[PDB]
Amino acid sequence: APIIKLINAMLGEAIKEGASDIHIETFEKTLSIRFRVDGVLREVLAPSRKLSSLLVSRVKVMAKLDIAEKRVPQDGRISLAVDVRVSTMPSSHGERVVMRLLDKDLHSLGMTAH
Amino acid sequence: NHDNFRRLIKRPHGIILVTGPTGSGKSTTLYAGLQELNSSERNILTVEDPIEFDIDGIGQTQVNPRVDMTFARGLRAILRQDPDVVMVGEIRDLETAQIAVQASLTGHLVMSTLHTNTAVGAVTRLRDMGIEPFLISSSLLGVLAQ
Repeated sequence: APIIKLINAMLGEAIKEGASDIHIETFEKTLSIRFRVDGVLREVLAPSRKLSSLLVSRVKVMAKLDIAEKRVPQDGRISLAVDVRVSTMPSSHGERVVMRLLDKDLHSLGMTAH
Repeated sequence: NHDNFRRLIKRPHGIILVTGPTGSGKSTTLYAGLQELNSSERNILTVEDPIEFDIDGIGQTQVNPRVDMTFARGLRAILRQDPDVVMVGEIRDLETAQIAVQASLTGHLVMSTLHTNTAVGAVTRLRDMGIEPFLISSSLLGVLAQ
């Protein structure tokens, strides 16, 4: 579908710009896409508001989450070598999606010599 | 008072509480604070019970008992959306306060309310629920008795 390509190209654009988080947020009038490229939030695209439900649905099925359940928070995973952690949550104008993009010695980690 | 509140709500992290009795206009003060912060450079999200009105540009989740979506679970969900500032309706119990204290220490600016008669009553109230006396000193930026 056209929506499947849009989410895939958006993820490619997120890796292009060096984004850590992708923020899909639905308001009453507008739908907004934002990346947090290096800790700074950024406007990237404001598509048609009608697409809200389809973008939420596509990102759910990629992370193997419930499509029809729009009343509780759902957290899932995807492997594209980019490991993403999607997190959906209920709101006033539908769900709000955020997917954190993470790339895939014991002493260096923290342990002392003893 | 505005300039002092401005600087406090514009800090990168910490808890700011607004206290007083019922019908003291706490929400109105919080809503005014969020609207002042409402910029394109920050991600602001809220958990409310119920949502008083809609701020355009700010995310606002409602406490839904039909799906067991509580303040604690709602606040725990908001923290996974990569927020800069968070506004909790009110911290009624220990579990919700524990998450708000962790939120404040972990780089988020937290905002909430408590039904206490004095500004010291808010610091008081956090000590009562079971927040370690220390954790209040590190996280708390200020209290607004209104």
